[PDB]
Amino acid sequence: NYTFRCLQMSSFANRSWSRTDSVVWLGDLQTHRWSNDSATISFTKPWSQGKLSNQQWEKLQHMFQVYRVSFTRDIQELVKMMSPKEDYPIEIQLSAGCEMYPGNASESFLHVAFQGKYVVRFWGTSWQTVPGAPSWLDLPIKVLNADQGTSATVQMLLNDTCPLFVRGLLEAGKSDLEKQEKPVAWLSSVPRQLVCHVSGFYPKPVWVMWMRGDQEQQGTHRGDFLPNADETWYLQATLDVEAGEEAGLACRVKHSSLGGQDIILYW
Amino acid sequence: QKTPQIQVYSRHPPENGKPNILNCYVTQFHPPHIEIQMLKNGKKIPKVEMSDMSFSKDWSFYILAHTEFTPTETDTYACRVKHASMAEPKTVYWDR
Amino acid sequence: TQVEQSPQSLVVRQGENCVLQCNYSVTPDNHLRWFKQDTGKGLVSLTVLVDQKDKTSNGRYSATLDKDAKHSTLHITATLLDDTATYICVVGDRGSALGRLHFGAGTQLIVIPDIQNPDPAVYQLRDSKSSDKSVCLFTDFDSQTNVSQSKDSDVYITDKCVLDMRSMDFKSNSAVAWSNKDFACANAFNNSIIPEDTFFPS
Amino acid sequence: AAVTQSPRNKVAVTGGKVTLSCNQTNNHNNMYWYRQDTGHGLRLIHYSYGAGSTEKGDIPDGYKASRPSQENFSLILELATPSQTSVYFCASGDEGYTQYFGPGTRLLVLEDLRNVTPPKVSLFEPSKAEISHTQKATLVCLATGFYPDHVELSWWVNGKEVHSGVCTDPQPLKEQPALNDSRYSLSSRLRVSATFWQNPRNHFRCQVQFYGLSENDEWTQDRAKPVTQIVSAEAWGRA
Ligand SMILES: CCCCCC/C=C\CCCCCCCCCC(=O)O[C@H](COC(=O)CCCCCCCCCCCCCCC)CO[C@H]1O[C@H](CO)[C@@H](O)[C@H](O)[C@H]1O
Ligand SMILES: *[C@@H]1O[C@H](CO[C@@H]2O[C@@H](C)[C@@H](O)[C@@H](O)[C@@H]2O)[C@@H](O[C@@H]2O[C@H](CO)[C@@H](O)[C@H](O)[C@H]2NC(C)=O)[C@H](O)[C@H]1NC(C)=O
Ligand SMILES: *[C@@H]1O[C@H](CO)[C@@H](O[C@@H]2O[C@H](CO)[C@@H](O)[C@H](O)[C@H]2NC(C)=O)[C@H](O)[C@H]1NC(C)=O
Ligand SMILES: *[C@@H]1O[C@H](CO)[C@@H](O)[C@H](O)[C@H]1NC(C)=O
Repeated sequence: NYTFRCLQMSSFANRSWSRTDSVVWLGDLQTHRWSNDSATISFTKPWSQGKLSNQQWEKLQHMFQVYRVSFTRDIQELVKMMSPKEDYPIEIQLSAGCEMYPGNASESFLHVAFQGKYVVRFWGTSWQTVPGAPSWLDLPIKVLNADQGTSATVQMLLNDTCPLFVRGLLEAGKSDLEKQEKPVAWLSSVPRQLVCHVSGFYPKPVWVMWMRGDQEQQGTHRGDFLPNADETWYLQATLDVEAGEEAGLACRVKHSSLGGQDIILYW
Repeated sequence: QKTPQIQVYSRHPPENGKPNILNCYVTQFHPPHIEIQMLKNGKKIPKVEMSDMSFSKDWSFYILAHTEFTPTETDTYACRVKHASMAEPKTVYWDR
Repeated sequence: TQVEQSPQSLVVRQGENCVLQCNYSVTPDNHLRWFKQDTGKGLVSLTVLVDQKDKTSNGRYSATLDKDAKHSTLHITATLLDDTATYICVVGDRGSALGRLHFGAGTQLIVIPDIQNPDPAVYQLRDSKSSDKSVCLFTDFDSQTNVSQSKDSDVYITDKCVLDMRSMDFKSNSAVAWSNKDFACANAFNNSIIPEDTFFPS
Repeated sequence: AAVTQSPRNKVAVTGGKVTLSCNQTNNHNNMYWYRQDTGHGLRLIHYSYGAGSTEKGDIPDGYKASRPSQENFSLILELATPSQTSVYFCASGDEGYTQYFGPGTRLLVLEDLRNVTPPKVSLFEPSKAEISHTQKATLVCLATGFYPDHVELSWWVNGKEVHSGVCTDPQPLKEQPALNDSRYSLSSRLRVSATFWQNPRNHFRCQVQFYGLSENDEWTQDRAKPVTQIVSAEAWGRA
C-alpha cells in the first residue's frame, strides 16, 4: 500500500508578488520537484517518468505548466472578488494523488487548504467545501464549479491518470522502494538520561528498546522519525534512569535490514 | 501562525576529527517563509544544502538543512531559525 | 496582439460564399466566439465553439475550431446584403467569470447586391416647405456603376447607397445631388460614367 | 438577460467631466467596461465584481470606475481628452464565462465647442415622374449645416419608425472641405409604393437627433446655444 502525493504550496504576499513550489512523493520517497524558478518539472529519481512515453509526459508537463500560470491569476482574482472579506498575505496548499491498494483498487484525493486550514476538496464531479469552512467560500466554489473544462480535466486526472501513472511508478521504482539499509547505533548520556541513537535505516518500521537482559524497560521513550539527507531515517530512544545505575543497560534494535541479528549495545 | 520546532542531529555516530554530516530538521511552522542558518562557533557555514520544502498531513511545513562537518572537542555547532511567529531568532545547539 | 483575423477586409457579390480566419496565441483557450457587428451598432453573437476540435452552425453561418492549431474559420454560405458588417473573433481564457476575453480587430465584409432590374433615372424632387430648393436623385442603376464628385465644389453629391423594400423583395441604388444655384438635374451627374439609357424626364 | 447604456452619444470638450453609465437588471455580480477603436479589438478599461468594488483593466488611465449598486456601473472621465474619443461598451455576467454586452456609447471629445451647430432639416417630396415610371415614390431628407457629425437620422410614418425601404449615407459629407472645422451635410432616402405616398392620411417625417451641448455647458456667443436636440421635416401624402 503506497500513497502518491503531489503537494503544492503557493504564497501571495500582495497583489503582484507570488510564488508556487511543488514536491512529489511516493510513500516516503521524493519523485519530482517543480520550483517556482523552473519552467519544467524535475525528476528526482531515474524512474520518475514511470511507464509514461515521452509524448505522454510532455503532454502532461505542459498541462501543469499552463495550470501554474492559470492558478496564480485565478487566486489573485478570487481575492479581488471577495475583498475586503479576505486580503494578502495568503497561503494556499494543495494535496493531490491516490492511495494504491492490492491489484486493481485505488482511491484518489484532492485537498485544498487556505491559511493552513483544510477548506476545499474535489469530490465526485465538483469542488465542495468541507465541514468548518467559512461560508464566503461559497462564491469561489460557485465560480470554480462553473468551469466545465476544469472539471472534466480534474476528473480525468483523479479517476484515470493518477492510478495509471502510479502503477507504472511502482514497477519502475521497485528497486528503490524495496531497498534495505541497515541502521547504525550509538549511546550517550545527559545531566541522568540515556539516549540510544539509531541512524541510517530504511524502510521506516523499526523497533528500539532499552533492556536489562530479557527484561523490557518501560520508560523507554522513542522520539519521532527524523530524516537524513540520503533518504534513510533517524530515530532515538531516551530512558530515564537514576545516577549510578547504567550498569547492565543495553539498547536493542530490530530492523528488516539486519535480518535476524539484532543490534545490542551496552554502557 | 505556528512556531518552528528545530532538531539538530548527526548522520553517523560522531567521532572527534572524523568527517560527518550535520542535519537540521525544522518542522511545524506556518507560514512557509523561513530563514535557516547553520552556525559554526556562531559563524555561518557556507554551501549549506536544503531539501525542498514540503508539508505533512496536518498541513504544517517542514524542511531539512544539512552540511558537512568535522566534530572536535572544541567546536560548537548550531541551527538558527528566523520566522514571523517569533520576535527573536531561535538558536538550537548540537549536543551529543 | 494575441488574436489575429484574416482577411482584414473583403468584398463579395450576393450569393457568394466566404470564409473568415481567426488565429490566436491565447493560453489557455477555453472557448471562441464569433460576433457580428453592423456599422454604428452592437455585438450580436453568431456562435461559440468549445471543444478541442469543434464544429458549429447557425443558419447560413458555420464554424470550425481546432485547438491544437489554435485556428478557427467562419463560413458564411450564400451571402446577403445584410451580411455587410465587421466580424469579430473572441477567445476566452477560462470557463468561468474569472476569464478575460481577447478580441480580434475584426474582419470587414461588404456584399454587393444583385440588381435584377436596372431602370436608371435622374429625377427632380421639391422641398415640402420651399418650392425654391430641389434635389437630383440618381436611382435604379446596377452595381457596375460608379458615382463621382462634381467639378464644382458648390455642388454636393453623395456616394451611392442601397435600399431594400423587404416587403416586395426589391433593392435599389441611388445617390443625391443638390446645389446653391442655373443648376439643373440634366447636368448634375455630368462627371460620372452613367449608362446611355438613363431616363431624363422633361 | 439585457444591459443598458446611457447616454447613447455624447459630444464633450477637453477638460470636461464626462460620465458614462451602465444599467443591468439581471442581478449579475460582475460588470465590465470596454472601449473599441478601429484597428484594435475591444480593450478592457475597468471592471467590478460587485457593489463598492472596482478593478483596473488593461488601459485604466484617464478613467475612474464606480459601482454604487448591483445594478449600476459607471465610467468616469474627470478630465476628458481628444484621445478618449471612442465607442464604449459595457457588459455584465454571473459566474459563467458569457459576457452580455450593452448597445455601446459613442463619445467625441473636441478641443473647443465654438463651432457646434444643429442641422437644418429638409424633406424633398417624390417626383411625379418617378411615380409614373416605377410606381415607386422616393422621399429625400437633407440635414445640412451641422457640427460635429454626431447625428442619428430616422424615418417615421404615422409616428412609427420605418426601416424597410431606407438608405442613409454611411458617412456625412463636408460642406467646405478646405476649412478647419467644416460643417456637415447628410442625406437619406425613403422609398415606398406610389399608392402609399398617394394616401393623404400618411404622415411622413424625417428626424435628425443632433448631439451637441448640454444645458450645463457654458455658451458665450450671441447666436442660440447649440444644445443636443431634435430637428425634423415633415410632409403628408397626396393624390
Ligand atoms: C506529476 C507531477 C505533479 C506536478 C506538481 C503538482 C502540482 C499541482 C497539483 C494539483 C493538480 C491540479 C491540476 C488541475 C489542472 C486543471 C487544468 C487548468 O489549467 O485549470 C485552470 C484553472 O485553474 C485551476 O484549475 C485552479 C485550481 C483550483 C484550486 C481550488 C482552490 C480552492 C480555492 C479556495 C481558496 C480561495 C481563496 C481565494 C479568495 C481569497 C484553467 O483552466 C483553463 O484551462 C484548461 C485547459 O485548457 C481548461 O480545461 C479550462 O476550460 C480553462 O478554464
Ligand atoms: C470520476 O469518479 C467519480 C466518483 O469517484 C469519486 O470521486 C473522485 C473525484 C475521486 O475522489 C474518486 O477516488 C472517488 O471515488 C464520478 O462521480 C460520479 O458521477 C456520477 C455520474 O457522472 C454521479 O451521479 C455521482 O454523483 C458521482 N459520484 C460521486 C461519489 O460523487 C465521476 O463521474 C468520474 N468521472 C469520470 C470522468 O470518470
Ligand atoms: C515565480 O514564477 C513566476 C513565473 O516564472 C514569476 O512571475 C514573473 O515575474 C517576472 C518579474 O520577475 C515578470 O516579468 C513576469 O511577467 C512574471 N511571469 C508571469 C506572471 O507569468 C514570479 O516572479 C516568480 N516569483 C518569485 C518570487 O520569484
Ligand atoms: C510584495 O511582497 C514582497 C515580498 O514579501 C515585498 O518585498 C514587496 O515590497 C511587496 N510589494 C509591494 C508593492 O509592496
